[PDB]
Amino acid sequence: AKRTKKVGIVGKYGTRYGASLRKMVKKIEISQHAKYTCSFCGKTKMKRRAVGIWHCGSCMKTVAGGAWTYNTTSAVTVKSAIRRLKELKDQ
Amino acid sequence: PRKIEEIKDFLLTARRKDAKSVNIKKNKDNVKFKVRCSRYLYTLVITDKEKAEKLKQSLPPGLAVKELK
Amino acid sequence: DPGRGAPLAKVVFRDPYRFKKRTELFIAAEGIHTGQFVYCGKKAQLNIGNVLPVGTMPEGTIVCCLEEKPGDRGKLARASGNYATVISHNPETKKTRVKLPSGSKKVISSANRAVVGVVAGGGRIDKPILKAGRAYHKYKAKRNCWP
Amino acid sequence: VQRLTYRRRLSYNTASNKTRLSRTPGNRIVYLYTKKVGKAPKSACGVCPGRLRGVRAVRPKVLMRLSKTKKHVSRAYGGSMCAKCVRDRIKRAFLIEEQKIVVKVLKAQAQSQK
Amino acid sequence: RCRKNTLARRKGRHMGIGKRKGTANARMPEKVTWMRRMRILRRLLRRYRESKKIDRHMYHSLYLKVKGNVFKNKRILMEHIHKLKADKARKKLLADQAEARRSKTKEARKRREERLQAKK
RNA sequence: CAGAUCUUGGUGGUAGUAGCAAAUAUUCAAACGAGAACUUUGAAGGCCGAAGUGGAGAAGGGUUCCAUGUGAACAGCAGUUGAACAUGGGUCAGUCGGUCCUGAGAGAUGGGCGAGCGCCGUUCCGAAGGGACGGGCGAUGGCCUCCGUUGCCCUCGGCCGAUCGAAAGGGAGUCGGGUUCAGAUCCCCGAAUCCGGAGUGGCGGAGAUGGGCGCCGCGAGGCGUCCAGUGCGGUAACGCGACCGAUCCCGGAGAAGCCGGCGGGAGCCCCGGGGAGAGUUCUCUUUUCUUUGUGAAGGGCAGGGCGCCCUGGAAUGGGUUCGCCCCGAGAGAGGGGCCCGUGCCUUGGAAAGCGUCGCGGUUCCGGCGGCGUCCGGUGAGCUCUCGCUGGCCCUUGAAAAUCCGGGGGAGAGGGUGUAAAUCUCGCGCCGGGCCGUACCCAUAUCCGCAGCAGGUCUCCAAGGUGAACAGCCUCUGGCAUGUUGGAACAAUGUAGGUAAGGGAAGUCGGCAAGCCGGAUCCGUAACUUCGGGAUAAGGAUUGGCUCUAAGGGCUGCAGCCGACUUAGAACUGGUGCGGACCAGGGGAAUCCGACUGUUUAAUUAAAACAAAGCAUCGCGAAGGCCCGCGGCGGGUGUUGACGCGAUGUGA
Ligand SMILES: [Zn+2]
Repeated sequence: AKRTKKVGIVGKYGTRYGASLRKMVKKIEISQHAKYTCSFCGKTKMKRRAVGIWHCGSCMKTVAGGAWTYNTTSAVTVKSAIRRLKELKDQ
Repeated sequence: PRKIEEIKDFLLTARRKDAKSVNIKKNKDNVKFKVRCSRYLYTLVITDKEKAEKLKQSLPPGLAVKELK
Repeated sequence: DPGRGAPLAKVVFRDPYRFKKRTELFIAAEGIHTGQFVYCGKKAQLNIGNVLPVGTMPEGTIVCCLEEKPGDRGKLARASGNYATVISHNPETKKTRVKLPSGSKKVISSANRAVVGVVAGGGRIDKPILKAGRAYHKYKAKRNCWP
Repeated sequence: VQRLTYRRRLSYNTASNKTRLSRTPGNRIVYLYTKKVGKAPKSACGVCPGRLRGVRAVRPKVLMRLSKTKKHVSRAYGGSMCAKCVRDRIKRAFLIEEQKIVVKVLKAQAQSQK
Repeated sequence: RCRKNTLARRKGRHMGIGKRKGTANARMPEKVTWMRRMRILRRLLRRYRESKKIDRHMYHSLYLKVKGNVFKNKRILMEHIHKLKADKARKKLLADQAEARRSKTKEARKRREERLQAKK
């Protein structure tokens, strides 16, 4: 953007705390504050009410999600493997 | 308090068995009677002094004090 | 749940001996939501966050909120981001070997429950607290140990 | 300009010590402590964000004198909802219920017909 | 005395920069200035729409310009809209010349073929 | 007894000495009086200047309260005065609080340990419900009509833990005027309330009063039959005045952080007209100053707000906020419903209150007569309060006592004039015990051995100036310079000022002092983690008065009228213009610590500790670590390797 060069969102941390700390935190401060798309009603209303808990806007649903996002790579691969074991068990 | 828009019902309260008194009050704009019943002050607001003086005599029972200024 | 990043799931169960409901609080397995129907017991087949006794599941059902002895109401591996992997059973003597978060391999007796799926609140330790005050606010909801 | 004084024993600020200003007949500005407002009943389904559009909202201890009719909608299975419940929860309690009972009948016929 | 001095200052004396301690943003804030401007311009455009002087497309393509304050003051807006309305009038008139000059020949052709089939 | 820094008691010299110096300040006349630098009245000049030297409270003090009288002792002088002394008097509550409940906790019997007073522990090792709708039997009281009471027999229940713990949390219900030598939301006057009572229903209203029938009848109703009657209306939101009901169940309210933004109501402030008293008049000034009101609870009305409804179906995408935001899950568009409702009308209600002119009682009077309490504006103002919408978290934001909504229908009730019912439908009868209730709330009623520049928790906050609760001055409200006056104006001091020339030469060191300082317009370096550095440095302007342009709404103009701010220009003063006030000295380097934070109360604010970041080490609860005199003791543990516990370093 015109107002900055490479601070992104963590400009609000002034000139303190270092450099790679702010680089390692900007990558997460955008994800946790973005609004995801509720895959239950389709609208753009998914938001973090605290650590690990995601809310929607209209369908009023609440889903336990990651601390900074809504699907950890671990969670999604575990769901896939759960599918692949139910398939094996139930033929 | 309460307001009574109806002369006959006002009279019915007047000849109930529990009104302590009735105060007649005059002013160049209006005349208002106030029956102090057991629990409420029932005010009647007559804006036509001729019908007001006819109602004054209409008020039947033995409690007619007091007339004010 | 204040002072823990693994948010709890409050569940309403019909009580099959009277006319009432019991409302429990499990450790929400990742990916469950409001308005899901959670299946608990011996014959409830594999689904996310649908607890069924270890030993009647295949090898690799990534569980969390495991038990320790049959009937503890769930003890092991329920903090934010953890899970325990069943390796293989011993059909007689009802021993199932689980691999625990710290690389341990414990021989847990079978027929003890475990919620299927990983713990919510995962990925929590990847963001530097970045400021003494924030660390203070973290520990002041748990215990007087921080400075 | 009149600086005023608390009329009761407290001299602190709290929630139970809350004030409104008014004028007597005798042209004097006085305090008047007010009854903190409350909320009308809400979603007995626990998902509808709204709060009920049918019922007087007053302190819950006031209800011992309020009229029956004023404290609930005229509908059945209502007066313990919120506007979104009063409408959509009461519709949902049917669009689920009747469909499910009928589908139970259908699948019972299916169990009989292998 | 204070009423006299306030009257004089209202007229404008005493208010040179020599008597202004504190920020210009403190004499009258940017936020309030912008509110005053924009709540006037939009109460203008809605009134236009009611009057039918401008329809939905003009109004809703003006409602982002007024927000990005390409336009500054009510008079600026008045001139600009009177001017675009003049330009739409120009486009309509110059389309009307087009359709007329079309149809003239497009049916002189029919009467021309009548003449041709009379001469042949 | 001469002694022991001897013990107790007593008295000198120092000595009429130190001293009665912190926060500007007093003066004239008079009265009482043997008596006035201080008491009181009257005047004048000053201060606290709404973050008060004001008007109230919580603790805490405990008669300091109030009247009178005394001035023997105290008030570091005096004193006719007091907070002193002595004698009298004062605290009125269903509605104000406590009591009521629970929080962090605390603490009992079961159990355990302990020589033992006892300790551990709070659902853990306990036969933990003394309750009840109802059926049956007995025993009764009226009038054992048929209702009331008791015992017995069933039938039903979670003991899911005694008890205490909040004059700031939760906790239903009182307001206005009047009164005292002191007490008022208490006493008086008036007008309302909440709960509990009436199980002899006190009254009216609802239940609910008919539909079909054959016959005397124009009709009306009628005779006898039967049958229905635990509400009505709107398509909807929900309305109407009430509209049967238990164990049981589901829910709701009680009951939720901080911060930004905006609107609506309110009080206050400001302005234009009135009126009514008063100030000024040496000239002016339709002038300047004070005043110019309606509670509780209702009944209605605007006024805000909705994620509430019905119709219809939107891309040429639209709606619209200060920002956002919402839309085939129904946009705009119309037609509605509800929630709040302090604002306005009226009931209270002008009789009361107030301000004025007047007459009596002339004394005590809640004395009596008059005329008034009127009409507009304004707003980014301030303070409350109400609401919408956002931002923040590895923090998510108290609990119960209490009251309420629905689901379900165990039961009840009647025979065509009527019952059981009535979550409060309107009236009417009756009750609400106990304790606190004065005063100060602080440079005088408290703690500091005091009438001590120390300390101690809150509400409310006018005008001007100016960004402003800054500093400066002034109104309502107080005050007599903070344990004394008088006359002098020497040295030293203490606190403030000023200076020719030179500018740190002084000194361990620019210690102290001094210079800059607000705005607006220009303008910017090294270096850098790219946001900073940064008000860098550096320069210019700044008064008064006279104008011009631009920036609005209400019924294309036309007409209506009002609030401030900006930009430019002319003229003017002994070159003066943030004119009191308010207000940053600056730069090039080195060392240490990353920064913010914290510490040696009473000599050490730092380079010390902390701190995020980094790295370790143990531990899969028959556990790691740890307390313990003791036990199935106890913490971390409402915990489980992204977790605990033990360390080192330190962006
Ligand atoms: Zn959604």
